Amino acid sequence: HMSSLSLQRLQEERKKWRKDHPFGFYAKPVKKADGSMDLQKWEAGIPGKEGTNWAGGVYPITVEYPNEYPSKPPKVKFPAGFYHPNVYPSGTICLSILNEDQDWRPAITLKQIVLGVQDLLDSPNPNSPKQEPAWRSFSRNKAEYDKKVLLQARQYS
Amino acid sequence: PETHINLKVSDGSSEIFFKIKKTTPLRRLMEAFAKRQGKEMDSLRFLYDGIRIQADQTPEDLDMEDNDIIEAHREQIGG
Amino acid sequence: PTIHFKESPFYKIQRLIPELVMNVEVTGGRGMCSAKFKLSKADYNLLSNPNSKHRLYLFSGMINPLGSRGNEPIQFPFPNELRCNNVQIKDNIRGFKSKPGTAKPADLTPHLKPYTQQNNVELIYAFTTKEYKLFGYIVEMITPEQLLEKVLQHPKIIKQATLLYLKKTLREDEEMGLTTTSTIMSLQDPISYTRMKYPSKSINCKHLQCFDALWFLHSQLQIPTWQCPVCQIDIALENLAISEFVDDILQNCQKNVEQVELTSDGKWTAILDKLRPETHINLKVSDGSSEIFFKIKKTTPLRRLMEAFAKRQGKEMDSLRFLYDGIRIQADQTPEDLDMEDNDIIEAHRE
Amino acid sequence: MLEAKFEEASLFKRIIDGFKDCVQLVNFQCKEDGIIAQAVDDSRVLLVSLEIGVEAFQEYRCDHPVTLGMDLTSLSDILREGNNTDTLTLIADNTPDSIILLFEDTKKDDIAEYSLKLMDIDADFLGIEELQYDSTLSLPSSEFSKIVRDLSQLSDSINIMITCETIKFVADGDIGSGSVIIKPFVDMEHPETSIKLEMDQPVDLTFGAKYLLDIIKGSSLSDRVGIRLSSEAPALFQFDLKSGFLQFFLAPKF
Ligand SMILES: [Zn+2]
Repeated sequence: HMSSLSLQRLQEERKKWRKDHPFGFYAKPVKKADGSMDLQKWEAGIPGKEGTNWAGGVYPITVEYPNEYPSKPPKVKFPAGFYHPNVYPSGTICLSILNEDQDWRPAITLKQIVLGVQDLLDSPNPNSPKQEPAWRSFSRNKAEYDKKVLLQARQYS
Repeated sequence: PETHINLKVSDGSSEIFFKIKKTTPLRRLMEAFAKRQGKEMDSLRFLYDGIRIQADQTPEDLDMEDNDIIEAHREQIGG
Repeated sequence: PTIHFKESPFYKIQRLIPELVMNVEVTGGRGMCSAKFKLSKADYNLLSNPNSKHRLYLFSGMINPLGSRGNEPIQFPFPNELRCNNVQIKDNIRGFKSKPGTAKPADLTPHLKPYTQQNNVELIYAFTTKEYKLFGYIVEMITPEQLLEKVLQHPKIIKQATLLYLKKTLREDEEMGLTTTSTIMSLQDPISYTRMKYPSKSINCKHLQCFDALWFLHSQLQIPTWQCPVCQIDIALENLAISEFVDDILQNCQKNVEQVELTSDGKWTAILDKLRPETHINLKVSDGSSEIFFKIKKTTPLRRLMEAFAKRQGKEMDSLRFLYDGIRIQADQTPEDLDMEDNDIIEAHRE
Repeated sequence: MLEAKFEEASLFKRIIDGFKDCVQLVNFQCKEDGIIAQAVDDSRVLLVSLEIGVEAFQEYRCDHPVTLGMDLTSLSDILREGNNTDTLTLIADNTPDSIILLFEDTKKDDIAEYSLKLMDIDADFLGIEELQYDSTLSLPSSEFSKIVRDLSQLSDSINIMITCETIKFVADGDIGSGSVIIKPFVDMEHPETSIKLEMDQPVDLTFGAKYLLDIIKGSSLSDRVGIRLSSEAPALFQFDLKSGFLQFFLAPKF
């Protein structure tokens, strides 16, 4: 039970990512119980930019494509408890390009999405934090904030 | 040429080749690329060598050579 | 007290089910309203016969004390649980929050009891600030292919219009000190990322890029935003027009051509060793700086591919790990084991 | 002639407690449709508006429009002698110069009667309820009170910033700064404990802490408080009663 546009667009998105994706990144559809691929749920990995504290670590995410894709944006989710000010305690993020009420366009590719999630790691937004452990340190103790990010980078490596 | 230079502005699908003088501000360069794509200039991130470009800078301020590529990305904000 | 909703090109309202009407009252706590209705044998067969172009949609409208001004959007109270004969309806009746009119009606057709039995629709809600009015209409479906037939009859965006746009946008660059030497346009549809068959855009679009009209109508069936996927301007179905300029390129281009480079006068050229036996596979190894294109047998292990790449980099193989789909690959594994295809990517990293 | 009978004496006590620490003279206007009371402090920025419907009283009668100007610091002393299990009743003549507060106990079968001298308060301030607002949020009054209390000991100005479906209260002081972030949610199993948000436009306002400390004192009325924020309009903090409400009109700082 999948629409003609969702299947066709997801098949093209995997065709583009297979042959041209940024270095250090990976993204593949997860497997069902019978072993076949689920094009509406992907496993991906975001490597931290070099020079930043996030360097050396590849952080996994989940990309869930809804039934209305690409009219509706996909949903990205870190593991629960991921340390970042704009990441919910459950692991959910909210980028403006992944918000249907904001800057989501049907022409946005997976390459642009994984690059947008990467740019959020080393550039949080203090105007809207989503958790407490990372928002406290980022707003009153930069020394310990960088300590956790340097530790979390060694965690996912 | 030694007075003008050619630059390439791309977003991964459509791209436009320009030619301006090294002292011309890139503000005119960015507004042209965004207007020809139906977007607003304040909604795109133009990068050179992986670094954002201000509207006041010129090709000579960043030491741009010939046929250098300017990458246009979608502006975003987390929350 | 009837409400007139904004019509849709995908379904036309036919007849109302009078019994299938319920009201949602303002409350700070839990709330629930039900509606029991029965269908005749004619209406049941009309909706249950195979390949029926008729459905039973459940509409919802927000009551306005200032009176309904017509063409109301579809708005359900949230949170809610819609049920039809104890079947939880998981349809997308929410749409986009910031864009009223993107919510679609609920489909009751698959959950109908036989005409001899009495149906029951139940709407549970909680913490409502406005009053909502629910309706149950019989509609007639219109496929995106039927709407495409009308778009092809509409007047096209002629080549003269695009040449004028290219000349206009060129002189505007000369005034701004810019010189546009050439432009590379993509033949791929931004909606489906397939080769465009019906390149189109609104006649009010101030850009050169086009999108496929057929896939655009597919996206409006998903979410009815009715906006250009490129410039986001509002688009009416009657203002969607085929681009004569872009269509002629596709008719005189090879199907493998994804991009074309064109000048300001309208001329264009198509943008264009990989031939192999049916037992080998074309791979692309990269380390972040340099990339080597391999062509090895699908049965041969990747061990000699990793050696040939490490040797050309002057580094020992013991210091390089090779990743495919994020997972590290062993030397004894062949491209057939890892389900590789042509133009796949193998990344190389140090230790 | 007026005869309004509060089913519970503590109800009218909680109402007067909601704006006796900020306003001293209030003009109570009584009609057959209910009781209307509106006042404003000396700062002329905080406007207290009160409305009580006839459905809130056990019994009600008001043959003629009667205006009752009272002194809150004196009226609160009379209500202080009342018990939280009694039945308050207000009585006044057609042309009254005083009011009679009748405390009737429902259990011990006791009666206590007090009297207050009416004052003549001139001027007025019509409750200008705006047409629409940028954002509209409602949350439990007990939780919103603790937010204001925890931040008032940090600055004399609290900032309400709403963006990206997130409500962030900011307090920037001289000694230190703090913040409290709440996330909207509406649970169907317990809707009364929800934090509902209807954001039409992201707003960013700032209000004086001493003014909000007086507003949160209406928490004893309703379990929830509604906050309607607008850019070019004063904020609206409202506490719903059974048939009426106690709302405050505070203008943000600029
Ligand atoms: Zn357009």
